Amino acid sequence: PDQFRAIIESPEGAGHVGYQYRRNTGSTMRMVSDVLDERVSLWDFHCDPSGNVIQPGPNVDSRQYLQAAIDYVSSNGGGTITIPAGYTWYLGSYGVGGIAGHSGIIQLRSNVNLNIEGRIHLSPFFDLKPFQVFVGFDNGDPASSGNLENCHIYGHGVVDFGGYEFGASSQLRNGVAFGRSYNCSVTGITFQNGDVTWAITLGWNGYGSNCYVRKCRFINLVNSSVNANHSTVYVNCPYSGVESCYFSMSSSFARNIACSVQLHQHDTFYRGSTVNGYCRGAYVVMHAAEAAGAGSYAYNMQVENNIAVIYGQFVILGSDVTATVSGHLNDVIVSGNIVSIGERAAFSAPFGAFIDIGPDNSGASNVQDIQRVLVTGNSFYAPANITDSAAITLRANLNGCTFIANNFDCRYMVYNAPGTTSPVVQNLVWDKSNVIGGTHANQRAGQNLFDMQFASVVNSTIEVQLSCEDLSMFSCILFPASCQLSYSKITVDSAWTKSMSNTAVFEGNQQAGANVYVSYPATVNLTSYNTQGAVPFFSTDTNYAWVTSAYSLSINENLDFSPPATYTNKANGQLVGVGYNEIGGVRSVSVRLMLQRQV
Amino acid sequence: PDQFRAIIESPEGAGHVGYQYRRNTGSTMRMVSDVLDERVSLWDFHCDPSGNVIQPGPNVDSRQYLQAAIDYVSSNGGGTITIPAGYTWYLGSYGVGGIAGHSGIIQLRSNVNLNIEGRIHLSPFFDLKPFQVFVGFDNGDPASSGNLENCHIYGHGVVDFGGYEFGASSQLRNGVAFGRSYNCSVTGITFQNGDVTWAITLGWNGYGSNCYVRKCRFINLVNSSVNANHSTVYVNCPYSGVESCYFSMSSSFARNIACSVQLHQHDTFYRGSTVNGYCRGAYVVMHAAEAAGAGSYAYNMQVENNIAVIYGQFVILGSDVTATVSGHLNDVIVSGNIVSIGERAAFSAPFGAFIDIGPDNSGASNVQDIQRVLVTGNSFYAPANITDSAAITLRANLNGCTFIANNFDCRYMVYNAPGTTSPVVQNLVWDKSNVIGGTHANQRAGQNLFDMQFASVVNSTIEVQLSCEDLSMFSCILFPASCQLSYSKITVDSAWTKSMSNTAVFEGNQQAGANVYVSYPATVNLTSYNTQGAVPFFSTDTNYAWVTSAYSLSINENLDFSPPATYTNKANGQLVGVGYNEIGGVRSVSVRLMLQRQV
Amino acid sequence: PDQFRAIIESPEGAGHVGYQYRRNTGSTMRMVSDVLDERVSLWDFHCDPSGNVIQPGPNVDSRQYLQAAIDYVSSNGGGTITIPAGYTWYLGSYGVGGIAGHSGIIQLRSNVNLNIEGRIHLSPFFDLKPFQVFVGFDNGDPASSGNLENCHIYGHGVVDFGGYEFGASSQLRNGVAFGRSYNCSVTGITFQNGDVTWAITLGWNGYGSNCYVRKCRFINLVNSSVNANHSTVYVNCPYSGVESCYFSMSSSFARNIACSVQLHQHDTFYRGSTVNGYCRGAYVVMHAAEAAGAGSYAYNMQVENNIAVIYGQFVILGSDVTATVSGHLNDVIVSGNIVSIGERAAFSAPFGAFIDIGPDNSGASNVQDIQRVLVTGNSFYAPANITDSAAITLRANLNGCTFIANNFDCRYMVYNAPGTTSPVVQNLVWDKSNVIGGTHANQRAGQNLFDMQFASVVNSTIEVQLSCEDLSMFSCILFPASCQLSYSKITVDSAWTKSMSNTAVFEGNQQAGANVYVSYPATVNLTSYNTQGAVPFFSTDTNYAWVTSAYSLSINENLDFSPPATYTNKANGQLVGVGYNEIGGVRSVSVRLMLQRQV
Ligand code: NA
Ligand code: NA
Ligand code: NA
Repeated sequence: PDQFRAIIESPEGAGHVGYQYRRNTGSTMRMVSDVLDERVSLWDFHCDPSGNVIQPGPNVDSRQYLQAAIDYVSSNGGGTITIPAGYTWYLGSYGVGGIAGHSGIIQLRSNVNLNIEGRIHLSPFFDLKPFQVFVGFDNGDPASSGNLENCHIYGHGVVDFGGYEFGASSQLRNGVAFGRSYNCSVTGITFQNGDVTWAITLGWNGYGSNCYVRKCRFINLVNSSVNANHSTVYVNCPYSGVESCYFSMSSSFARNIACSVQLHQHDTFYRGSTVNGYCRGAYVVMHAAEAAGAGSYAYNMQVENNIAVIYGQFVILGSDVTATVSGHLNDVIVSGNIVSIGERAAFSAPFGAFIDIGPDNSGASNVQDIQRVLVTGNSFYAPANITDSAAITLRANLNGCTFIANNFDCRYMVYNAPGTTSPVVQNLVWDKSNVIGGTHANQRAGQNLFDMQFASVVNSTIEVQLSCEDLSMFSCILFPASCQLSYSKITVDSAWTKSMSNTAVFEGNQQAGANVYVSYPATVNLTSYNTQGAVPFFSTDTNYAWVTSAYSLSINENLDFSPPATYTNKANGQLVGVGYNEIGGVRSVSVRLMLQRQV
Repeated sequence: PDQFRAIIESPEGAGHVGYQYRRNTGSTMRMVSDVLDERVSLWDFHCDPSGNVIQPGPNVDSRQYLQAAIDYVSSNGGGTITIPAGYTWYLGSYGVGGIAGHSGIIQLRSNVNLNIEGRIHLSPFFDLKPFQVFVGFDNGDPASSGNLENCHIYGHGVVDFGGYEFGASSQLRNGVAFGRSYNCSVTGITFQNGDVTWAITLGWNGYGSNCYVRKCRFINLVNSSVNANHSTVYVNCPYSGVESCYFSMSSSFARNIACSVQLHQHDTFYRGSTVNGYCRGAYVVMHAAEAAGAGSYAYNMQVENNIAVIYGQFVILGSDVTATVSGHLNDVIVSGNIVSIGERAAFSAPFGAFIDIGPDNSGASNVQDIQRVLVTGNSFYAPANITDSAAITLRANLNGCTFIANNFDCRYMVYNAPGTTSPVVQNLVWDKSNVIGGTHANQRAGQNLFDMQFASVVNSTIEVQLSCEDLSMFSCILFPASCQLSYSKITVDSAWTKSMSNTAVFEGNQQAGANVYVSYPATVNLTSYNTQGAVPFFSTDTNYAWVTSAYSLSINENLDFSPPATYTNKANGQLVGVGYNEIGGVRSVSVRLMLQRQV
Repeated sequence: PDQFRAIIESPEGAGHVGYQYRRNTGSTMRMVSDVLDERVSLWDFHCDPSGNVIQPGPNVDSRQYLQAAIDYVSSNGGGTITIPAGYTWYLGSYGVGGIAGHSGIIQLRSNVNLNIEGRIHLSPFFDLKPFQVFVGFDNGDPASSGNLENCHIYGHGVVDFGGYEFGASSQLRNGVAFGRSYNCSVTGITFQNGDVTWAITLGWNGYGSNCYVRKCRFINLVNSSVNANHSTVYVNCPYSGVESCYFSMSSSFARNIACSVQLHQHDTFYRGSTVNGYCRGAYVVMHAAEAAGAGSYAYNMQVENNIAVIYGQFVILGSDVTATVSGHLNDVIVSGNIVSIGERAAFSAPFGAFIDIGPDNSGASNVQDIQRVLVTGNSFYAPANITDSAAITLRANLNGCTFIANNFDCRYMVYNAPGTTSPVVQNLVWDKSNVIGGTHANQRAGQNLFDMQFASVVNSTIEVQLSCEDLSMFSCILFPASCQLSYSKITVDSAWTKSMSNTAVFEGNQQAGANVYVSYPATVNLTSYNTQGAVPFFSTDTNYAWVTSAYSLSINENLDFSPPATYTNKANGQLVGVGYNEIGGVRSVSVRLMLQRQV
């Protein structure tokens, strides 16, 4: 009797009060403690050394308590700890042990999920300092770390970096560094209000699998000039990806340094997301120095169905090499994305592009092995004032990239700056189904729509089709004499081109090559013999040794004669056709022709 | 001893029974009440004034109890109330205060989520009456309402409107009216069995953000002739959207009035959903009178990867103006959708269309500013009997819309009714990669496949390519004399067209314009001079002053002569070519030619 | 006093300890038991006949306990049973009653969800035996079974089939057989480590609705030679689908027998998933013997945005018939998928294909009714050594299929083995926007890129466009004399084709048909008359009665004359053109021409 009150008021008391589910005679006879033991919260470990519960807050470092929770539940084979709603839980110190090396705060462990319903906020302790809030490595050296398996973070809660700036550019900052991560995920969480390098990294140098980020929000995660670089999510293990996320920045600096996602390993995806205020949408890249876990090929890379306002490049391709590994990038699809360059002055941020073939980090452009890339069904728009805007900026070696059924409304279709890199290009394919918009019409004085500033182009197709007039452009497509061209097909549709002085320009007359197939409009002057009847007409210039046929794009205003409808050429480089003189006399005309070579 | 039994049986008793998580010496020493206080249900507030629990049911209005729950949890900084499974909770009265003005039942509040596992059902009180079940405004005037933040509704439960009809057309009915809503969502819920205006509205006139509807079901939400209009989900704040939802109607009235989604603000999306039995798939629209919260441009509008059986129009574009605001719609992508018009009699429901450029609500067609729209990679099908079916019904001013790589199998490709609106059209682009199906072949007597009933067309491309014969159609494309045409490209591929009397028709000979680029097949009669040898042939008609070249689409059955392969023209409007007379004599032939102008 | 201790220690004790939510004076006065009664776990039913809790494990069959849980909660109108984390719950026996007939273990019931957080593992009892772990039928005969409604399985847990092989090929094995299933779903679960037929089947012969599988993982679910066939998920009710799943196999046998998904009913989808190591991506099929629940048409079938490495066919189409039902398949879209055939020897697994039109299960190829299929915006790749690789293997009757804007890099574009089936083909459309890759260049000796081994082709379009040279191929497109051709358009673009001996081959001269529209390059020898001036040239061969026009694809090396630019024909089958002799004399030349017929 007397001792019973004692048990009950004691910590063992719920262990002495019996329960049976809904008075069901078949249900287990248990104690209240057992049913309470089926869930677990931060409250169960957020206490002083006497077991008295401590209230979280500005002046309480909840780090050790959350760590004890994770360590204990890890002890029992796993489960899910709730971080309670209606409370803000401040972290005010570094973790210890193997996460020491990673500037860790909290160590994640296998099979221990966190359901974050409340808010987690970083304390001023962390101002001007590196940090990585959650860390799945168990060792300061990642090569010697064990794995993190079956760890899920989710809920409706928030993680907040307290608005503190970086202290030096050299510092790193992360939200969730899963480590060598297998079956791990972040779902539903808001990450906000910081200056960090990443919010989440999945995998480490290819080690890991089936990691995902889904329905999270990323807001204002760069805020100072000191921050050297940002990629919100870093997918660095295969069979992993990001979907249905929302990414937003408002800092000027973000527009210069910040990317939403990097995909660095095979079978990874970025889908169904919305981006605003970033410099870059996605890096898709095989880095040789991150190839230890999952081979040296990144393949099956998908970027689909995203919405974006960016200030530089939507999708950046790349590959590179190290002393002993060579990186390859192949089998990539980019489709269904709708993307625009936001309002900004020309040249005020990295050069705007839907696709960029970037050089490596040291800036080498002759190490890349990028091929079998499919860009299809996307739309891109840049405002008319943005000189530095392009469907593709092709700044490094390219072994293939195929464009079909896109809509591009910007300054250049193909661009590379002259006298910079001289890319070697193979298997660039620009199908005629790509629609070229008109927003930059009349803006293109001194400029070439496809400006082919390359070392050489082979096995490529450029099928230019305009949709409106732009008589300001210097040419539709220009190849400088420095660029070799062979086994390629280059064509300009005559629509909207009749008043153009130059349609296709080959500055080293490269269209003469044995295996070059071209067609484009030009104005030609002809003069006939004086014979009544069937009568030949010849070009006055001799620039046409390469032409296999030509046909009229002009009406004939004359009654007493007609020039030929079609032409071929002669050894001396003249065009020749058979027209008709109703009445005799030497004729002289200027006609618009479609010139054709092997097509 | 004596008093102890008293405490324990009392409401404070669980506050006196100690608990420690799994007898762990490091875990907090708590009371049972504390752990029970970590969750909260309707059961905790569904009681009489004495604290005795009340059973929900047909004759119990659970409204006040749920409201007390929400108000209390709101009190503590938020959390999640469970609406328990295995029970139906009837609502039988209006809410009070600021939701009064919105016909509100339950008021939502910030950070208070509802996990709906059971069923919520409307009582007969609400028959023939307006209602809005859940309401995030705090004020009857929305302009003076505060915000709703971080409010999520989810679970496997059901909301049921009890099958009651509208009382008058003027009435409104909604399920979740989030109000000025920021980070709010509805996930997993079934909405069923009613006659309402919307099931869910996100945002209010552009105020709000990051609102979503995901994996919900909408079933039989229109059922009477009195219901004036329905849109199941109304996205009226940016960075918001609908995905992976299911929408179904079985009412005849739904096929005339009901739309699945309206997107009314920037950066919004509708994806991965299935629709059946509706009139309309989606409205995508900038309404000037809903532009107070997020500017006057709707841009970054995405409709992707949906499945639909509808009776009218899949995607409706629009923009309009008010005295002081002008609405603009730009940067829209519609792709990957597979859509069909369900079995119905011709003209039995609003005119079937994949895309409709609709006039404003007053029916004005000269106020719209719609451009940079990309329609790609969709398929559309209407059954052969449905005269009123079209890839695009272009009923109002259009400043651009680009079609690429679609498959359209219906009655018209481009349509507008004659002598209705006279749209001004710019930058309409119909790429040759659009495939035209054959289901309506032989159904097109007296009809034009592309029936261009416009005030004028500029900077547009129509590249017609058939895939099968339809000799019933009057023409492939017809421009009435009333329609101006300039700086456009119009072409008809000869495949399947050889037996066509008319391919392209220009009723005011608009193909003669300086900047009009065309090509299409026609039959022409020619007669030659009698000269042996090289000999000219001339058209007997003089309708060809506009032709720059023509070429044969016919074989030559003759041995003693051949007509020219290619033709040009003369000032008098004749065609002329140089053929060959092996033996002399005047020749006369009818040939099928490809006529070409500046192409 | 004395009796009170008794109550409290007893199973009714929590029913005597009072609780009030957060000491709120307005909250219900309840007992602890009531709040505990709001959740329910396996622990509440995993006891001996005395109510003592039993620990799960290798030597404990948890089947009867889980079944009692489900039966009881079913009793109360539904709810969610947690299968606890940190524990493995072994199943060691068959269920009884109506699931007896289906080799059932656990019977599912309506409104009873399972939240699987721990692991469920099959005991050795099941080695070499059939089994179906979860079963929604209530009757051994499915035609007499009731329905399963509102049943959801989800969590972060695992289902594991213990690695046991099939005992005989005739046996069936499943994970979740939902039965006649309406609003049922599987979310988040890993299925692993077995030898089964399916992991999940939704619906039964068209009965059921709104069933989905989302974010699940399927790993190593085939492991022996005895397993006759595998499809991981079997969607057999409408308005149902699979998304964002991960499928992986490592068994050799899987590459020969295993498919990731079959869609067998209308309005079903397969999206956003990743596949590795399987033979097949998806079957999309109307089976007449599975048409009792939802009609005989499968329509609105979507396969979108998936990533795959497979060894046979990505998407298999089919339809078939029974004595009294005829199956139809129409309105299908396949887009945005990126797919490759994994490294393997040629012919080492079923013939690699992006699309396969397969014959029925008995192998009949004349029963199918497949039409309105849209394949767009996909990429496909097979390694260069894989002879047996194709964009489409067209092995049975086809009533339509449309390809647009794809990238195909494999051995064949269109293929069927000769002297096997002789498919009747209608409305096959291969748009010019399809890009043909170069990986198999130089591998195609004795082979035809489009090898049209059909009974007949009508209303079809093949627009061949190469992107690089392959002079190893016998032809770009070949029609054997056995194949009829009519009302079709067949064309070969001259780019990369100038050195080809054969471009298009018609072995029964089928290009002569009245309604056949073609164009392709050929080399032709001509000789002229000796006349000075305008002078005709004629082909030495008489194979050209069908040509309507031709034009030069060669330059003219000569000065004293030029051959005609364009040609027509004569009754005797010669080509004839008018060229020019500056100086007289008989000329003789070999030119590359574009031959054209009615285009
Ligand atoms: Na060079
Ligand atoms: Na007009
Ligand atoms: Na035949």
